[PDB]
Amino acid sequence: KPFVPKLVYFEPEALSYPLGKELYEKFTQMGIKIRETTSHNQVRGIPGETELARYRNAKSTLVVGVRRTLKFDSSKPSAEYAIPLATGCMGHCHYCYLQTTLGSKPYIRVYVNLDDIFAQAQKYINERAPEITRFEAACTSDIVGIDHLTHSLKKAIEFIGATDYGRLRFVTKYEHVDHLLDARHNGKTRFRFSINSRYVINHFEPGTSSFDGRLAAARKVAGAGYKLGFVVAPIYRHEGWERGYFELFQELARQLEGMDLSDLTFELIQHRFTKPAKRVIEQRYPKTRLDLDETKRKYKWGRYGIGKYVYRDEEAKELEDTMRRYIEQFFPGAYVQYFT
Ligand SMILES: C[Se@@+](CC[C@H](N)C(=O)O)C[C@H]1O[C@@H](n2cnc3c(N)ncnc32)[C@H](O)[C@@H]1O
Ligand code: SF4
Repeated sequence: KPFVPKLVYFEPEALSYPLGKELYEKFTQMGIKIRETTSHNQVRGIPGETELARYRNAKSTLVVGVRRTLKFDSSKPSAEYAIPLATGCMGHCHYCYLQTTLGSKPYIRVYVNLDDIFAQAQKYINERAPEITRFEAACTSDIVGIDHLTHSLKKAIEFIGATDYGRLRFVTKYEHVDHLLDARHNGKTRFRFSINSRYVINHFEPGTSSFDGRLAAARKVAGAGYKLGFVVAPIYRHEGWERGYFELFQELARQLEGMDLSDLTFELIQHRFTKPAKRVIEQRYPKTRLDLDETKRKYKWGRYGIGKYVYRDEEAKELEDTMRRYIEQFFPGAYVQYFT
C-alpha cells in the first residue's frame, strides 16, 4: 500500500540494463537487504523455518533478472500473446491459480531487458499485420500493483501506443495507478480491474486493494482516456451468490454513474482449481473458507500438462446466464467478451 519489498535479489547481468541499475541504486539508498542470485528462477536463502514462513517471506521478496525466454506464450481468450514484464504477486488471494501453475514461484520477479522484450513484441505484431495483435501484461502477475517501482508497464503502454497494429491489456486488484494516468496510451490499452461479490473479496482476497479503491482507480484511468473493462473472476457459488453478485453490478453501476460506458467490456471466469490445489492452499491458508470439494465438480483434462476442476455444465450455464442478465440490466451496451 503501495508494495515495497523487504528483500531484493539481483542477477549480476541485470545491472547492465537501465532498470536494474536504477533499482539497485533505489534499494541501496532505502537500506533494504540486497542479495545476489545466478538465475531469477533459482533463488536461495529466503527466510523461514516452515513452508508457510518461506511462502509469506517470498511474497515480500523482489527478484530482478533478465528475460531469456523471448518466446511469448499464448494468453487466449484474453489476448494473442502474454508480454513478459513481470511474474508473481504480493497479494494473498486464497484461490490464486498462479499457486499451482507449472514452474510458478511465490516471489515477485521483474525483467530489466525491456528493449529485447518490446523488440520481440514488435516482431509478433509484424508477423500478423495488418491483423491486430493483442498483448496481455498481467497473465502471471499483478503488473499494475508492482509498476510504481519500475514504470515498465508505463513504457509498454507507450510502446504499444506508437504501433499501428498492436494493442495492450491488463487486469489488476490494486489502486496504485497514479503514475500511469499521463501515459501516452493513444487509445490502444484496455485497463481492467478484477471485481467480485463482497463475500469473495472479504474472505478470499487479503493483501489487495478494496473494492472502493479499485473503483476509484477505475474512474481515474477512464478519466485519463484509457479503455475501461472489468474481469468478474473467480465467479464462486458461495452461500447467497445470486444476491451477492446482483449487488456487485448494482454497486458497480452506482460508482460509475455519469461516465460514458459505451465501450465498457466484461470478462467472466468461473472458479477453477487443480488437483494439487487442496494441499497447497490449506498449507498456506489453513483458516480459509474456500470449498475445494472435487466431487461436486466437472474435470477438464489437460493437454500437455494437467487439467482443472470447473463447475458442472448446468451450474456453469446458470452462472453465465445469471451474470449476463445483470450486465444487461445495469450496463446496457456493454460487451461481454467471454464466459469460461
Ligand atoms: C491470476 Se490473476 C492476474 C491479474 C491480477 N493479479 C488480478 O488478480 O486481477 C487473472 C484473473 O484470474 C482470476 N483468478 C485467479 N485465480 C483464479 C481461479 N483459481 N479460478 C478462477 N479465476 C481465478 C483473478 O481473480 C483475475 O481476475
Ligand atoms: S491479485 Fe491476482 S495474481 Fe495476486 S494473488 Fe490475487 S489473483 Fe493472484
